[PDB]
Amino acid sequence: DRINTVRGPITISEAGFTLTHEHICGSSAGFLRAWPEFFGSRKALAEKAVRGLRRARAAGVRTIVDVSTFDIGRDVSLLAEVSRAADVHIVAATGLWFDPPLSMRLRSVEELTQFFLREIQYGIEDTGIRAGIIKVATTGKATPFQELVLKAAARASLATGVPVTTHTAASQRDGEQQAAIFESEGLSPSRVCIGHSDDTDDLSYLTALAARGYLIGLDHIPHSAIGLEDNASASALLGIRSWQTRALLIKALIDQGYMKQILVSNDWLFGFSSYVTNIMDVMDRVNPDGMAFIPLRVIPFLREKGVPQETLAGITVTNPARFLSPTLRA
Amino acid sequence: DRINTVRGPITISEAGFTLTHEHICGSSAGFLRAWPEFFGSRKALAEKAVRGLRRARAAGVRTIVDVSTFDIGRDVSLLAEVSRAADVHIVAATGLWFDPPLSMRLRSVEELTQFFLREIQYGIEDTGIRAGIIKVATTGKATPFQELVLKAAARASLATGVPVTTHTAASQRDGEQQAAIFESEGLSPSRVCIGHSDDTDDLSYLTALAARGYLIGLDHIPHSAIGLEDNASASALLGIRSWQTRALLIKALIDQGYMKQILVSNDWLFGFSSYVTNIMDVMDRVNPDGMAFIPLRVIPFLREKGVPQETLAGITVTNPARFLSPTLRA
Ligand SMILES: CCOP(=O)(O)OCC
Ligand SMILES: [Co+2]
Ligand SMILES: [Co+2]
Ligand SMILES: [Co+2]
Ligand SMILES: [Co+2]
Repeated sequence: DRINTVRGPITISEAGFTLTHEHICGSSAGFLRAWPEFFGSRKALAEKAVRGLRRARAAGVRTIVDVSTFDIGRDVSLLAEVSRAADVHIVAATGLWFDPPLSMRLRSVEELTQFFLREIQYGIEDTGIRAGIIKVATTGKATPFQELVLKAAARASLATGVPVTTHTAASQRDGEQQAAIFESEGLSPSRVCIGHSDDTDDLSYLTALAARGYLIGLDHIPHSAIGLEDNASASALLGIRSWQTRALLIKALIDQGYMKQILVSNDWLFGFSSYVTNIMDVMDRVNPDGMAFIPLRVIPFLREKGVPQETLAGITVTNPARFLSPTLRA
Repeated sequence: DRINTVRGPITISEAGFTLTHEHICGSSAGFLRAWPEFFGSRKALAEKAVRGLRRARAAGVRTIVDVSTFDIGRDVSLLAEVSRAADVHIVAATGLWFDPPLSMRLRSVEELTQFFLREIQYGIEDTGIRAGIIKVATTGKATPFQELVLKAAARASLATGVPVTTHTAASQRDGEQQAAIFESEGLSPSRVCIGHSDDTDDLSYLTALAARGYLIGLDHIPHSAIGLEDNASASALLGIRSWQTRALLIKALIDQGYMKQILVSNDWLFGFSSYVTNIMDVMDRVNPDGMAFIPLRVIPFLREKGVPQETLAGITVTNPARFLSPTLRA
């Protein structure tokens, strides 16, 4: 009946319009505190995030789920600061992405389970802020270590009711193996969002996962290098499919009958240090609306394509609350 | 020039008997703060380190150089805390070891130079604690990223007079390529310690570097898996060359006239999370003396082998002060 945020528990009603895959800052463990000048300053970064979150809020957003893990350099104290300043709820994450350091990579499934449970049940670092989601990642067939991460994630989720959300390379159809591993632990698909799923045009891959009860994370909508195709790093990260093509997968799934399984987001950030130095600026050039891109551009676009506003509210308000509210079987 | 410690700059007169390659805790960036329980608790880790440092102090040690980098999960606040409690000087390090996260590995040589310079000239994180040494690493032929790090280290050293110290795969003679890259940047060898050099039996290789002006880091002396050879993880880490064999390399270098080029250490730690879970316990079982192993075991061993106390004081006191005191040519 409550969802953990960086400012404490909130009710389902309070969550309102929720972006389910976002980042305050995409970085690495310890990096923001060691090298804040990378971002101009910590103060500059915070101010940029507050401005963006306020614009998102003005456009209707009430909550974001920051899926930054330990190895994305999640700094929950920065999350609490910007959540307060912008008056937008922020759900923090545990789990591991695809940059774990040796102190993580050398750990067993039982140890990883203890760590994910600590961040959910006890708190992150010494902040007392508890995670409300578990983030995991594969990029192709899981490595032995990623299998342990996925199993530990399933176990943390089975012990707490907190859902799991994933990074995929969708072109690799990663969600199928992720699903196999999750189900081998007995995790309910209702507690799992297969992320970056808008990276594929293969609808049957998505419908087949949806038919099994998985949530489908269409969270990369504004990610496009259209207009800057000769920028190799940007093209590699963002792809060359338009935002409109990605958004139309939302309508496709609705039409098939899976509106209840759909989660949408921007996968935006306000700082970004794990890639080429100025990738944040290039991204801002692509999508000046930032996290307001979903409410400001995607929802009117889908309404124009005939999707009722009520279906869109179901997707952006009802689905996220059902997903996040702790349970073993939603 | 004054030597930066975690309690502020000290004079050469103050350094005393110095261990030039040690760790309070070998971990990963952000790890200690995210998962202190891995070490029992932060409090427990600190207590263990204070006990250890006090044992070292009682055996004659006055200063250690903690060569833990950002990616070894260096926590200078912990270093400051135990330095004060044990009244042993601690010199902190900048540079990068073998586990840089993406936010570091994506960086240019100029960017890395700026980061190393920040940690030397400005301070580490927001603590104001300034590094007194730069740590780098190769394991065999340098990776392209490692080439950048060594060049950036050379440049930071050339701007500050703070010396560079290295990890090597000694049996592969990594020191020769490191030397080549350092000299291609114009770095004086008198500002460079080639570490883990007691890992090799090749005295030709060691004396050729020493004659060129390099410091030779015989810093692994108590590292040995003798008595636990069937422990694959410990054997891989510690090797099976005896401590006596390593120590006799000190005498060998002395006997060939290179006493001024020698720096000796334990490469000990009070915490260890980047390997198998209980490796610290296994290590403590190998060497209950911890950082006191050099003064209590090695010095008397060498005395018995005929090395005069005065040569040993030159190695353990005179050499480290000359190495550490900032200069572009020692
Ligand atoms: C953090 C440990 O670093 P190392 O000295 O390379 O290995 C120590 C056993
Ligand atoms: Co991702
Ligand atoms: Co993301
Ligand atoms: Co080393
Ligand atoms: Co070391």
